[PDB]
Amino acid sequence: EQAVLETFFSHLGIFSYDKAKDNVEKEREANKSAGGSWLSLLAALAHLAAAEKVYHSLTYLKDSIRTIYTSLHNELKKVVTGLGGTAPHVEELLSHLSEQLCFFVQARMEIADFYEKMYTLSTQKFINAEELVGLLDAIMKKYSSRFHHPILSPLESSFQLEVDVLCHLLKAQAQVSEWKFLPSLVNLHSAHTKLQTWGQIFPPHLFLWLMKLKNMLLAKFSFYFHEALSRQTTASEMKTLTAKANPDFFGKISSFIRKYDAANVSLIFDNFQGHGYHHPHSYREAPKGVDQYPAVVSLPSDRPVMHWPNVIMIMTDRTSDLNSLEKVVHFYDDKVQSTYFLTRPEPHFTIVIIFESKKSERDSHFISFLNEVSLALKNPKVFASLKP
Amino acid sequence: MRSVSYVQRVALEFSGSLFPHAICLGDVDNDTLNELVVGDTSGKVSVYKNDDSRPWLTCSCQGMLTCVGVGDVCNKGKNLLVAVSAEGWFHLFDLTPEQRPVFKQHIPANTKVMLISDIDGDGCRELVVGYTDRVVRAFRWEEGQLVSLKKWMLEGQVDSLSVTLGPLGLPELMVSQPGCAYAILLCTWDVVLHQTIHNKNVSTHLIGNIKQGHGTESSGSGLFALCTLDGTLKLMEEMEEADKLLWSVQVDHQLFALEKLDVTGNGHEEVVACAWDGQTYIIDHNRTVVRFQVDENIRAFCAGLYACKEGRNSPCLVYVTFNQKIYVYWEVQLERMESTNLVKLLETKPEYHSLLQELGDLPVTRALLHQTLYHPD
Amino acid sequence: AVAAGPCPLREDSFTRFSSQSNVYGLAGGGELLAATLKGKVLGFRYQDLRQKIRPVAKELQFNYIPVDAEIVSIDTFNKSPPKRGLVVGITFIKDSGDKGSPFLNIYCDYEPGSEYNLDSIAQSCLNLELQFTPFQLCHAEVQVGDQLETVFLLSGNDPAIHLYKENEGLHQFEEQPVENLFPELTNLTSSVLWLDVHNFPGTSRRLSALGCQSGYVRVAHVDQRSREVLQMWSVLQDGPISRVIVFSLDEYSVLVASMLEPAVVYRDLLNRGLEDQLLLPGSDQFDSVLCSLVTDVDLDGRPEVLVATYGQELLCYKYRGPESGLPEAQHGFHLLWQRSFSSPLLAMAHVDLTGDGLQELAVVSLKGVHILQHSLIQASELVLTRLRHQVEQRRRRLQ
Amino acid sequence: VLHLALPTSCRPWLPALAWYLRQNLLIFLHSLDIYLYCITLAFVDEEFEQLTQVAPRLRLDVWLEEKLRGAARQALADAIIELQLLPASLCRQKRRTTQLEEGEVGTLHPVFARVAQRWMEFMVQIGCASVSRSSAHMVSRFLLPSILSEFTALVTSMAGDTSVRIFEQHLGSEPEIFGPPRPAAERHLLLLGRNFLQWRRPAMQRFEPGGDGSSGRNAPRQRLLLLEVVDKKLQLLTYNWAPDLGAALGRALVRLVQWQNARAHLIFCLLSQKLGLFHHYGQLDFPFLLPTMEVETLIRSASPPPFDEALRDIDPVTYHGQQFLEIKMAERRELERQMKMENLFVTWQQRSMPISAGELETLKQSSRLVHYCATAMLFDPAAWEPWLKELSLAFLQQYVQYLQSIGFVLVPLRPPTTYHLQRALPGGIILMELAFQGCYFCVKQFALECLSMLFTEECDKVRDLMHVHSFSYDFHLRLVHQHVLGGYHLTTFLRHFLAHHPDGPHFGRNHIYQGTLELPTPLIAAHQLYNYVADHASSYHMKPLRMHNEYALVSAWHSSDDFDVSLLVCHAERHVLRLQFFVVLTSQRELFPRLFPPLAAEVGMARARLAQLVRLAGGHCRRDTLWKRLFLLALAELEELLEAVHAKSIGDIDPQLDCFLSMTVSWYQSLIKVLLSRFPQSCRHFQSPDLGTQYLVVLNQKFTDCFVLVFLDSHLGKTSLTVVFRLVSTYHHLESVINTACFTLWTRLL
Repeated sequence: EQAVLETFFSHLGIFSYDKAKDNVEKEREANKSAGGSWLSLLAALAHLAAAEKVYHSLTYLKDSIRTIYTSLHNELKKVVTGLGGTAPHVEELLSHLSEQLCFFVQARMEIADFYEKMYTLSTQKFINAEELVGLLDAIMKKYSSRFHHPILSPLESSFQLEVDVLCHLLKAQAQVSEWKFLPSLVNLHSAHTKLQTWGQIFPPHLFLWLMKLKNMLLAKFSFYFHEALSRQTTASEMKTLTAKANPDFFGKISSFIRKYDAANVSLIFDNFQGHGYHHPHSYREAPKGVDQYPAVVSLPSDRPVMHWPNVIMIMTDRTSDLNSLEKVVHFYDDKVQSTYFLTRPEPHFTIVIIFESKKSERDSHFISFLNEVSLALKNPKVFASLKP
Repeated sequence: MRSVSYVQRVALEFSGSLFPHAICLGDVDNDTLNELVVGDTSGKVSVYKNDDSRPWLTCSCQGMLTCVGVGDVCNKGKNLLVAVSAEGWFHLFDLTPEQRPVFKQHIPANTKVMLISDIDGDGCRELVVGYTDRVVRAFRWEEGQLVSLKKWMLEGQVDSLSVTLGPLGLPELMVSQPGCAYAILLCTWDVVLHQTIHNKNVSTHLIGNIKQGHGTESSGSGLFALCTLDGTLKLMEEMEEADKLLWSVQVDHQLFALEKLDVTGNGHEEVVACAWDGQTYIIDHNRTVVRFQVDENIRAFCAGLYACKEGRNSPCLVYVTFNQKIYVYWEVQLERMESTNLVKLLETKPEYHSLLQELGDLPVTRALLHQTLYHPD
Repeated sequence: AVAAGPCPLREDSFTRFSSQSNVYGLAGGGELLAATLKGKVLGFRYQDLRQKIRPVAKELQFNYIPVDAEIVSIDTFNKSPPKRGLVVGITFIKDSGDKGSPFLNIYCDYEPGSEYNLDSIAQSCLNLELQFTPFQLCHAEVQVGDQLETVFLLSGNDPAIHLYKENEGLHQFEEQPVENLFPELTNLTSSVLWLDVHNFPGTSRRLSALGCQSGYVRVAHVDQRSREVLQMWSVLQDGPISRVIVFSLDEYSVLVASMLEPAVVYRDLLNRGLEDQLLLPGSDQFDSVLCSLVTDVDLDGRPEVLVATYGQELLCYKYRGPESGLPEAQHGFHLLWQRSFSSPLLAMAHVDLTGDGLQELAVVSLKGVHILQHSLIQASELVLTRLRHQVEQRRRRLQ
Repeated sequence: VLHLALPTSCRPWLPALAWYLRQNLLIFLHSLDIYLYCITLAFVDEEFEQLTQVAPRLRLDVWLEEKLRGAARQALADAIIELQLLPASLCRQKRRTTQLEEGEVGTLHPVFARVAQRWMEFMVQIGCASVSRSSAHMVSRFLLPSILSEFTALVTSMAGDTSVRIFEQHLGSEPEIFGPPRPAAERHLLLLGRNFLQWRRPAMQRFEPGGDGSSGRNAPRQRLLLLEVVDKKLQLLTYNWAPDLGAALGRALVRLVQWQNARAHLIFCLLSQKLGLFHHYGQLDFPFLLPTMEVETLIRSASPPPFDEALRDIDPVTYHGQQFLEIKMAERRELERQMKMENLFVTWQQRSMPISAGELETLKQSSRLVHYCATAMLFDPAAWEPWLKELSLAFLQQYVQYLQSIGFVLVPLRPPTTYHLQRALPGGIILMELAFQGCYFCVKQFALECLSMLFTEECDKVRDLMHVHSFSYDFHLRLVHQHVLGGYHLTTFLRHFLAHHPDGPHFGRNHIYQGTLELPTPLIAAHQLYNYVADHASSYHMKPLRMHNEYALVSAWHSSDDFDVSLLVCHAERHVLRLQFFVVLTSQRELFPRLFPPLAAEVGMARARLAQLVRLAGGHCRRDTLWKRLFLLALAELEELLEAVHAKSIGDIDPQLDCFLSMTVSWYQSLIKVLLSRFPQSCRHFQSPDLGTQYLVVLNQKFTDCFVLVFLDSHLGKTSLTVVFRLVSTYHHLESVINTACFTLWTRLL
């Protein structure tokens, strides 16, 4: 029977389900007058092909494969019963095989359930990625290296590899929010090496969504870490590398600061050494002070002239507005003549667009611009489009 | 065997301390008349001439004197005054017609004894210095400056240096070694020692070149005398194989000086020794002692020819006293040494025998002599 | 005043004295006796060794003198010719209290066989208290009865001379009256320092002279058998009369040596008394004349005067007689020669200590006893020349 | 009424006698003149005794006759001498009359030779107003000069108007001859005198000039004087002297003669002593022979102001005792010297006070110089000064306390640098005189002796232990260790010292060794390597020495006996390292000349260290140029630095950076391009000729002690990123480097 168990799961490691989907159906004529014990396993993995197909679709708009996957639990637990059967040996090799995919199924509803928790969240104003990673860790800690027999190798890594990049993404989704310069710089590369190793080498909703998420991660990644990358670079060559990425905010804000001539722009972040990578043993100090709210990303000239009390004043004093994560604040300095346009796209990061000219309160074009900026920075779309 | 009492003497005023070796007498002006040379520690040298009481002249050097001398050192022909200080110095004075010297040359330190003579037979006179550290050093005036020469290292201390005729008839240099011992220094162009018992640390003094004939002072010796502080004296003859013993005398005084003088006037020379308490011995070559007891304690002693009065050389004895005075006895000449009478003296000549035979018992002879001497008519 | 020649005397020996002596220390014996003040007495001599001589000084120990005593005078003589014997006499003082006790000892060994022996005479003492301070022990010889007797004389603090004569019976020496034998020695005023009695040989006459501390000099001519004084002469000088001698240049003369005046000689006593004087020129320039002597020193047969002073001088004077025929200087005394010594001179003798017929000069000075001999070479040729002058004169002038 | 007859010889003397009578009359009869005894006198008219036999007479009434007759006899007798003998002369034309009157030469008049004396003596039996007498004996007649010289002084002091003339009596001639000795001769004299103002002129005098208007005459009241001598008896004869004054003069004269006799005695005593007669003429043997006798004033100026063994065993007045006064001054000065020596001997012997300079000088004079020793000082260049003087004083103090260690005591010279020490023994006193002069330090040893050879044969032991050579040796070798431990070019002084003492005495403890060492120094120059080592001697556990200038290397430790060890190191021929070196040994327990395998063993360790310090520490001398060449072959030179250097991987400094070490080799090739184009001045392009092993090092503006290396090796697939150490400043280096190492990663994700 092992002669026909060559393609098997090895052919199902790729996204080509066609071979197995027909082979398991033709199994009746492919195991003619053979021991009637492997037929049950063939039907089980036939239904497994469809379960994996719908999981890769991840549509679930009966709904939810929750227990519709343990529909294949009776077979997974009782392929073996101990033309009669030879019993043990290469016939209980099927029993050994089944134990590999039992927790595959189990951790599969676990992972689809984490998907479903993100799906149910898909809202509010601040998704906690660190808690998500904490919730994750247990699944792959309990699934760690107990299906490790040779012929599961394609998917056995691939599934883990999958959540691997997911971890490498999810952890990153946390580390970027806390100004983790190098830790975030490295997590993508761990996935990126494996992403193009697996994804590029050949797509279901999982794929397109994963690239969407990682690409907006790069998009906001080049934005937040702008000043450090710019100084150690060429004068005007970095604006091609930040022209190869989807929503590039440096290029987008350039149009606003050129056409309408926005003479001031900054990115405030309530509190950490500074810009770049620092050795942990270096003199860290503490983020304290009356001006301990960095303006890390400013892309016109230097940050104001004598108008930066009112970049934290209209911030704490009007905090009831920005904490909704769905509005914009506006004030009017009597002497400075500077109408601020602060808006909060993130739990900590906030974007001020202070003007030097009269703006009144009816500049709807810039309001739409800020809304578009926020709707690509809140992680709204990536979690909204968890199903087609 | 008999004592005498010399009367005539001259007293010279002298205030200062000196070593026993810092006194001598000789001609410095080259007038065939000896003058007394004395040198104290304080760095001055005084010369005495005629029968004055004050010094003839004062010559000042630098240092602390340990030896003075007069002799033909440069071989230039004249007689020169050599003075060696304790530390390292050496001076010549040119006294022949204050008084600063005319030469100065540093030498090794610890100078103790000085001698001027020709010790090899080359006809050039050299200068020899013994040291407190059993070291003897010879020099020569190379035509000028004084260059060095052979140096001898010894074990027993040195007290006196003498030049005497050797067994073959050549000059030989002797030094004294404690224990009534002495040493011959090998000729300079290693050091042989002879012993003559008592304490091995007994100080010993030596003298040599004692005349034996009349007019033989040009070249002749063979007799040399030794004295020890415990009070023994000896006269030794050189010979060739061994040293012949002439006479040995044991006294009961502390002997510290040894010189030679001619008092009888018959060419032969007599040994003259002095002690700390002033008991002077004068001995001929036949063991005949004459004792002079100057009732005083004596620092330094001297014996030799001196021009005392009426410009004429006469034998003299010189004593230095703790009473800052120097005594010069100049009428020390003796008619003979032993004690005799007319009868014994007149028995030597055969003329008396012939006269008596022609004139025809000792008392009869005494009566005849009395009649001849006191009743001539 | 200037010596007319060099001294012919050479010093032979010198024996040092522990303590000083005095003028009366010297005495005869051929020997010599010298006594120190502190009880030590020495007897000098010479010994013959084949072909030389050796001076010998041996100390003598007398018996009845306490260790605390102090000798004052000493004298000696030989017994008169009829009787053999040597007599010694010492006058000392016992230091018994502030007032010293004078004494007198006389030594003579009466035992036959060793009468002359000095060892026997050392212990034969006769003690005798004095009652006066003794000055000088002298001796004289007197023709008594039909024989000659030698008697002592001793000046005392009492101005008198005490005669001590021996007894032919109990064989002692007892004091006897002076007037019986010496009528000229009475009624004195001062203390006799030196006294001289000169006999006339082959005659019963004699001449006595004395001098005292006041400067009084008295000479008297006396006959012995008659015991009568013939004439008296007296002069009054200055200073103590340290010495008077009587010598013949008839025609007798005296020498007087005062301690503060030049030594003088009085001439022609028997014919002129004490009037003609010859004062020796320039003999008072050497301190004080202490001793003196008169003997033949030049071996010519004529007398010469020796004067020893306190300035350590030994001047010798010679007589320039009338034979020279220079009335400007005829009959005069001139200085022959002079010598110097180391210590003040106290006494002199003139004795053949050696045994050759030549008279040695023994000089006692503060530091000891000097022996002076004539220069033997000088004397060795005089004998031969005078012998040559007498062997040819034996036949050529007298067959 | 009474009458007295008078001779006619005084026929014209009736007025003159009236004066001579009045002077005679006024004495007995106190005041026609009337007198009270009532007596009234009236002169009336009519061979020695005949001319005065008592021709005018005297008429008198009495209301005595012998008294009246006696006065008249005195009148004529006084006038007889005054008028008949007094006017007599004492003895070119005016050059002899004035010369004979003075009597200096000539002959005295016969009146004053035989007549005047007898006539003057005559008025001693008959009472007269001007007469005197005296007497004396004198024990001898030396004193006539010694009396006359003072008699003239006494006369002149009492009354200078009189002038004394001495007329001897010319033995051989007779009276009437007076011309202005001989033993036993009765010398004579006529030592008279007169005042010469009483010619052409008639309180010191007793009489009066009589009467000038009395018959108009000049009364011969002129005074006179005459002191006669007859052998041993003086008799004065005065005239007209004041009574009390005349008696006083006579008393003074007799007292003067008494004093002269008193000096005669107490000279007779000395004479008796001279011949040895002490018992016979003693002192006070008989107003000056009393026991309270000034026995030293009467042998002095002749005037009235145990001895009995004075010269026992030791003008004649000013000659026999003038030597006595000097004999008894040679024992009041021999004892003042003899006691001062026994005092010090007793004090120093058993009693184990500062003495003055004079006492020390006397002690030196009374002693003998037995031995001396001198040794040169080898520090002062002028002897080849504070630096010299201070060392000399320390040397002196060190030797002083060494001498005290064997039983010597310092002598405190009392105030009214030389130093003296003493040591008292039964034999006598031993004294030292330590002093320093010029260049040499010398010591002398005196000795004052006090059965007798137990001092002189024991005094040599003090000489045998003097040890002036070994002491100087040890002082010199201890004066170098202190300088080492801390100009004066020590090696030159060392060479001079070793020339002076090549051998070295055996009584010292310190020791020295001089040697030279030659090092290969093939690669670097010896003169350069020595300078390089001198800069970093602290890393070498050594020390430089600023000695043109030269440097010296020193070391130190405490080896053990022989205690401290001290080194001093000083520098085809360009490749020879001639290393001079020394080894110095010093003792600690024994600092004095108490009476070399350790040195050889120490020299071995010194040589081993001298080997090591070049043969192993020369690699850092050339490496200094290697960190200067790699600042501004070269590819081979870089490998040499990495051969001997500390290097750590980037995973050993931060746990995070282990990620870089597990990724593509092409990335480093991509990496290396960025820095070369970004930081050309800091990046240093090193590459192999085949380019297989390409290197890259970034430099630092200030952090010169640490560099970052980039390594790429495509041929074998190996690569490393390490940091090479030649820590706070290194982190700043890891900052500018790190950002580029992740920026290149940023260019990859896109």
